[PDB]
Amino acid sequence: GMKVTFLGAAVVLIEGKKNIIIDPFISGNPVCPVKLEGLPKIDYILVTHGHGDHLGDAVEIAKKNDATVISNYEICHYLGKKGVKTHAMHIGGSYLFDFGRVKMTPAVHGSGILDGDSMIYGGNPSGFLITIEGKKIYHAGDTGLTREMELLAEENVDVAFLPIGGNFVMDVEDAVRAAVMIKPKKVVPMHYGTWELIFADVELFKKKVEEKGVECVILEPGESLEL
Amino acid sequence: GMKVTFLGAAVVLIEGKKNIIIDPFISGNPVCPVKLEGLPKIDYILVTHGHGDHLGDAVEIAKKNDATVISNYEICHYLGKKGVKTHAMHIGGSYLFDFGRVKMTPAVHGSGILDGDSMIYGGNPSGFLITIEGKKIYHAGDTGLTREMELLAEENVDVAFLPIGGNFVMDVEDAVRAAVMIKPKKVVPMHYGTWELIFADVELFKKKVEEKGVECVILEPGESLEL
Amino acid sequence: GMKVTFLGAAVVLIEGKKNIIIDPFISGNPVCPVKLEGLPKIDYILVTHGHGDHLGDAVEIAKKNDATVISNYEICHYLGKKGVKTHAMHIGGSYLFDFGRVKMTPAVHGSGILDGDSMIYGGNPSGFLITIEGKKIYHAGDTGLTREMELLAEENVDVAFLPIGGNFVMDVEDAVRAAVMIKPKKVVPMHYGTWELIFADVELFKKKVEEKGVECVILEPGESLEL
Ligand code: NI
Ligand code: NI
Ligand code: NI
Repeated sequence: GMKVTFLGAAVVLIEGKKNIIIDPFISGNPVCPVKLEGLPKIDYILVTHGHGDHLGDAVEIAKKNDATVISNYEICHYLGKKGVKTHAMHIGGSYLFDFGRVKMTPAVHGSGILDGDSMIYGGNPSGFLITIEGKKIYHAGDTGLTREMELLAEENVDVAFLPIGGNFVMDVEDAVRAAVMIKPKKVVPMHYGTWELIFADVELFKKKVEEKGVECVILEPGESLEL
Repeated sequence: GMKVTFLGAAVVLIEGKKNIIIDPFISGNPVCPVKLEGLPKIDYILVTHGHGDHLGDAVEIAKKNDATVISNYEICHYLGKKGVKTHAMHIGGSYLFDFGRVKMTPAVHGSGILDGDSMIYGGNPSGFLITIEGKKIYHAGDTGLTREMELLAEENVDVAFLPIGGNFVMDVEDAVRAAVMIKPKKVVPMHYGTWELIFADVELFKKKVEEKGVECVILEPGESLEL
Repeated sequence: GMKVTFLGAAVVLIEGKKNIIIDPFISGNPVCPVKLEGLPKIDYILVTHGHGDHLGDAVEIAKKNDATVISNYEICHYLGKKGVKTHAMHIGGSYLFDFGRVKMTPAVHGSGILDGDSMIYGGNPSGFLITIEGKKIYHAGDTGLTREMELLAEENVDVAFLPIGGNFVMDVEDAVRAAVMIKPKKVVPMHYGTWELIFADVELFKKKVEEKGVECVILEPGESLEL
């Protein structure tokens, strides 16, 4: 019975046999309810793409916990030069870890790593399909709407984390279209405005996505759900 | 009223409440009939990807007109260090501007920025779906045929600008397939071979696309249409 | 007549009226049974993406043979500064060469070029659809499962080279799904171990993909087929 906690932006913590965290943007994230010290022991870190507000505090968390970062080849190379342990993958690749299976999914987004004022190439953006104890979590990462999401329909995803922020990522309308393509058991909106207050827009997502027959669990940063 | 002018390569000028230009490759472009001075006042510049013949004169046009560049995060970061004002987006993201709505669409291509003799990462390539006064223009940018184009069918696009040059982008055969996926009211071919040695190709496209029930409006560089 | 030889990793040699090699990872490749000296005269070199185990010995082979490298714009720019002849293309673009037609196909993968310990942007990853004397060969490059593969069904591919290694690329299950999307007459697994074992993966692929009516030819590094 694992515990899945949303911590603002696109940060998702998964506590089970091991502890996994996705896109750990904690320090400098005004919507995140915890500090780095408030996180438990971290075994694995999943990074969807290179942008600063997803790559986040991965280096500091990896070193302090002796955790392995799971990401694409280019991101793992960049992190390797910082003395971070990594398990490289790429888009559409899967691997069976001790805790369960992780698969990188396609996404439509940039993956530039900002280092100083230089833009370093961090591969292509992704999502993650994670299979733990027969339960499937889909974290879309930063992405626009893409027909590749229809590949996840046969997976029967238990929970789908989709961005609804707009501008940099799907808005409410497209996120509803993604939710219908994927058809998960539940959908959690995230990255809703990249803002502290979104109540109007996130409720509009819940209303519209449930009209299409997909249950929406709104999790405020800090809140959890069980699987 | 709204005037849309094709200026060769992938250059598209849209004149209405505000003036916006897409992929402004003007100086250096031997098929572009106007110089930089022949352009009106520009409010916004849209860049689909980092390649020189699309990024073009964005820096100079922006500085002279105090215009804002709309492109992906990585391209806007590059332009920001040149002292250019930007509004960053990414693939599948939309935003409502004063003149209308802009949405970045997926493309299958590259997006390298050539700065001197170094290849800087300019994110992933895109197109643009612009909504102005209930009228929709689709500019595909440089792209190959992709199933993501089928997402635009429900938009009921009025004018679609598709490249047909081949080698770097779609050819005539594939561009006809894209038109049928998108089902726009009108389709304008662009980015065709330079030096005007390809009037046989554009006519073949017009013939082939209209056999599939899509009106084709051929525009020589300098010509326009209304919306 | 045509002799198509698989040389381990994703190395494919095509011998006809001209000699073409794809992703020439020879010298550092432990599974490749030949050395550079063991190759015949090479006329063209095709590179799917920038990763070292595919870009391989392209520079050295091109200079010795005075061969031309066909790849995306960013990869050809990188090779152009090494004094290598190139024909740049991009995703979805095709060109008719003397030996036949080459077309770049979409892929879901990174294309980072490692130069020293610096990651250079090498465009987006691709595959190649090659038409020689009315026969079609699809080399998927490194890629996950993508809905773009459905576009190749109408091509009626004679031989498809798909990766089945997992982790960095599609595993056996996903590779079967790709074969059903593409519907080639024959399919050849590659990039599997590439270590001799696991061999049971390759046998499982053969069994499963032939249940879907697609002939599977298992080529050991060194083995060939006529086309
Ligand atoms: Ni992002
Ligand atoms: Ni281009
Ligand atoms: Ni690779």
